[PDB]
Amino acid sequence: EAEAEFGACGAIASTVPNYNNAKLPDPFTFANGTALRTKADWSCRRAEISALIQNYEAGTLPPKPPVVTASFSKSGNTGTLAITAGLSNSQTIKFSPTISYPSGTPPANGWPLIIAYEGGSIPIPAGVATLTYSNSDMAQQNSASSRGQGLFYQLYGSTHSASAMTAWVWGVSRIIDALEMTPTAQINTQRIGVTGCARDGKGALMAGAFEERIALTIPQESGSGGDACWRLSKYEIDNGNQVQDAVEIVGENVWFSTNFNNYVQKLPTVPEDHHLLAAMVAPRAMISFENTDYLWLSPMSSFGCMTAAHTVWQGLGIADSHGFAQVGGHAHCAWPSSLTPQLNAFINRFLLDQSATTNVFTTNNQFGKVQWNAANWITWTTPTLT
Ligand SMILES: *[C@@H]1O[C@H](CO)[C@@H](O)[C@H](O)[C@H]1NC(C)=O
Repeated sequence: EAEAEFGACGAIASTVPNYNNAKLPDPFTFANGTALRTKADWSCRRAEISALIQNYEAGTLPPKPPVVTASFSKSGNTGTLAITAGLSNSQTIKFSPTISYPSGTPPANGWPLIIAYEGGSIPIPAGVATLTYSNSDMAQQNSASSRGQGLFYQLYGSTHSASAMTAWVWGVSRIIDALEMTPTAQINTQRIGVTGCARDGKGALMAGAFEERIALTIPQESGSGGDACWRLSKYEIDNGNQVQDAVEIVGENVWFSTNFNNYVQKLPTVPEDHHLLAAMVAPRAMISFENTDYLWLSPMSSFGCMTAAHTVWQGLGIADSHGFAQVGGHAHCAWPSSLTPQLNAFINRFLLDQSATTNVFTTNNQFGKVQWNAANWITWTTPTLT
């Protein structure tokens, strides 16, 4: 409705005041009760999900500011991309991520690139450039004490509602803006991925969800607030698994907006969960990786959440663009070589243009004191969007 005022997607909802659902919110019904039927409908539903997530847990994601400039220099195989961002009131900030390049002549369209939060914790293949993004400089994340601290808040104000992770997304968007105006950086901006581990894996999922120029999203052991769902983690903690949950996470750090504090004890009233956050990546590609050795990561919750998110890619006819691999037997953020073929399949297909198959959806089912029962959490039947 109201397309004449708001555009093709109408008056998408940012709140659902009467919502109360203990199970996972239905991806395929808009807030107004209209069922999704076409692939085009997904674009609008994703925009509504973005608004809902910003309202309930992420805070406001600002658009591109009026000033974004960049200069580039290189020494050896390391480039420095010096970025300036500024508002209409003259306020500016600056940040200078670095890029590690493969040696020699690049492909005709430039190097594919992975934006790695704090360097990431995945092995990046030799033909892919790595941009090291200091997300912690953009928004600090030491503890609750970090609220409103970081470069983002030196531009927008320390009381701006963006969570630290939303501020990090904004920084990624400025990085891509900078790359698109800097041909001497020799990056194929159509082949950009994002990755991070642990808290930075929560961040990488947010970046891929909200920044549609990211071709491949790779969250690694992101846990609660990442590829786990709030509702499923509450079920886990109530049944004796020592998981991180919504109640604890908002007191531990600043990864979510202060408004989320009003909902952490009332999760059924939140008209989204992280299966919808992950689904915002669709129709682009994502594979996330989890580790069952650490109950803190909420293992069942990640498998259930990603199974629910997967229905969106299934409904869009592109199930193999979304992967999930969950194993045990290795230290947190150590990369197990057993998962390298799955990681490389996604990188090879979606960043390197190879004909790799990407059907990866596996778990060991080692969930501790709970089990995953899909019928207890997923109530919708996946439509074939036209
Ligand atoms: C329901 O909301 C969606 C998203 O704003 C919109 O595309 C759709 O047209 C709405 N339905 C009606 C009947 O207006």
